[PDB]
Amino acid sequence: GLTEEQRMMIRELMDAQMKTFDTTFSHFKNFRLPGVAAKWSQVRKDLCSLKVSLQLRGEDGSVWNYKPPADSGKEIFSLLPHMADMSTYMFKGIISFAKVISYFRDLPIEDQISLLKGAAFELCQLRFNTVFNAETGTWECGRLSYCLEDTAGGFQQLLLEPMLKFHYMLKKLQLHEEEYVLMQAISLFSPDRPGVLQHRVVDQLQEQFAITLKSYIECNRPQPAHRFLFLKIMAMLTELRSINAQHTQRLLRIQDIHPFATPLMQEVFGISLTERHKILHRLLQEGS
Amino acid sequence: GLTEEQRMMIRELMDAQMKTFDTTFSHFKNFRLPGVEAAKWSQVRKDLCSLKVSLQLRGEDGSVWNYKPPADSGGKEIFSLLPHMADMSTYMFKGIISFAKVISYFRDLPIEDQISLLKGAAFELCQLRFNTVFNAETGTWECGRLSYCLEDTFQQLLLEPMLKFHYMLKKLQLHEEEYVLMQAISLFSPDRPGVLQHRVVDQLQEQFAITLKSYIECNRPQPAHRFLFLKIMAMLTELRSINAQHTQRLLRIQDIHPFATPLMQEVFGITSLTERHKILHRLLQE
Ligand SMILES: CCC[C@H](CC)Oc1ccc(C(=O)OC)cc1NC(=O)c1nnn(-c2cc(OC)ccc2OC)c1C
Ligand SMILES: CCC[C@H](CC)Oc1ccc(C(=O)OC)cc1NC(=O)c1nnn(-c2cc(OC)ccc2OC)c1C
Repeated sequence: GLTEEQRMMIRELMDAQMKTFDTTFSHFKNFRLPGVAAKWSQVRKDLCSLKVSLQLRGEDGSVWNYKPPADSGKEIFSLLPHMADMSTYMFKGIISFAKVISYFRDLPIEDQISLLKGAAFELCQLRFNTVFNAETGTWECGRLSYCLEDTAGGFQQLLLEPMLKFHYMLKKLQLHEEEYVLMQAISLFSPDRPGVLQHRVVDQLQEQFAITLKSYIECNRPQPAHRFLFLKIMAMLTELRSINAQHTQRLLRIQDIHPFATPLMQEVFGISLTERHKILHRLLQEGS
Repeated sequence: GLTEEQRMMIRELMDAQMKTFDTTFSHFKNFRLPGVEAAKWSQVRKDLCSLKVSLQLRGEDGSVWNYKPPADSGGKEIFSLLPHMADMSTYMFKGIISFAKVISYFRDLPIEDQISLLKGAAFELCQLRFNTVFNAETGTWECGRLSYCLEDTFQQLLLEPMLKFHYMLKKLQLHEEEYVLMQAISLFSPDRPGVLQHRVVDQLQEQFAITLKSYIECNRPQPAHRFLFLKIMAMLTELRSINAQHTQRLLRIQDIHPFATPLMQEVFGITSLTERHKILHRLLQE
């Protein structure tokens, strides 16, 4: 059903995903852990929305479990250094993912920086959804797991958070690996990211990935449960871009109050294009 | 009531306990934590499995770290909590050494008898202090910010003599004065290995036991507590048996997997009485 170029396009994306996604997080080490005016009132309401407990299962069978403090002053920033290290590690895998794709490495190094800069959060969330357990509200990251804390309204209150609603909605679609990796490609090759110069070239690339996704779905999903699935996916990607803008502003408000971002994260935000992104520029020039 | 010599005897023991028992464990810091020949090994596995506890660490901000031990998979995994317990035992024993140094009857003994008594009573006095922070309802030793909770495997727990001791002793609901008198009777044991002033230590132990017996007769409703003193003495006899069983237990583990601190090494037979106990000798002369 798929064309030969579309089959090869899916094969390269799937191969890149396998080579660059550490699903067991076995190489995630040396991370930080919680030790053994209205800007504050605005910041406090953001962190509590996505409260998680941290669990670490050792290779021997032991389990360390961290329950966060129940308050809202600097105790709300206890897990941010760890989540920053976790986010940075996921982003380095995202950078490697883009470097393996032939359509990406042929772009100018400044556009490669701009595309990764604008899609860092989005591709991280797409990979996070593949390890999200919707029944337990837990992201299962190999030895580490992040379990959402219960609340009064239960499922109702937590779903008001658009980031959590995105993960539950996307998980309900029961996407295949091929559909996830095509979403990552469509988000990565966004022609309207700030700083992009080859707008038309990136725009032509994005359209071919979307056409391939539509063709893949029509060849492998006949059930009425998957009606309009391609348009649902494209709608989810538009929603994810909106969530990216809102959560980037949350982080900068928190970085204002309590600095926590890693040097690579600081490059992604605001905290010569190659001069302001020395780490990303180096990682893009290195091999894999 | 008590005689004047017996009332002052209890006052000195309570004074020593107050000054040397960190009941909140506020000064227990910088301890190690679990990170993130087959015949001798076969016995060691059966040794550690009986007393498995989860470690809970409460932070000043309200957060809680909890450690669940791994199940026996046949390796060095069953040694995960030994560095931490070695640090806890070392900290408790330094408080036990300071407790004995406050007692006038103990300072008047030769330094070699002081070493032998503390060496033989180290485990016993530590368990006696541990029982005062043991919550029998939850099976947890509450050590300030630290908690050690017995892992569910109750009738089966009572097969282990160490756990049966803490449940039975806690059920007696002893006073602070009765606990510290138990510590004195255990500390002044004349039949410890290496003791030379047998007659002097025996007479001291008898005076403490008579003081405890007289304290119970005067401060508790008779005849309801008619046999409480004999129950306490029976608990002390069982504790001496548990001490010998777990000393041999530690030696077997230390042989295949060294974990004991330098002060612990002096407590057991790990390598003149003062020459083989230079740390203990130093802590006693300071
Ligand atoms: C494995 C966890 C999955 C779950 C999915 C929602 O995630 C969390 C759960 C809980 C918390 C939390 O309890 O907070 C203390 C925070 C996050 N999530 C980020 O911490 C985070 N996710 N993405 N990014 C990010 C990364 C960037 O490039 C490196 C750029 C911008 C970013 O965000 C604006 C961050 C900091
Ligand atoms: C802190 C909670 C109290 C609880 C009471 C049973 O304690 C444990 C809980 C759990 C374990 C455990 O899960 O095992 C890895 C082990 C012990 N208990 C000792 O670790 C231990 N208690 N006393 N001593 C010791 C000390 C000596 O000098 C003071 C001399 C000899 C000793 O033993 C032969 C040790 C090593």
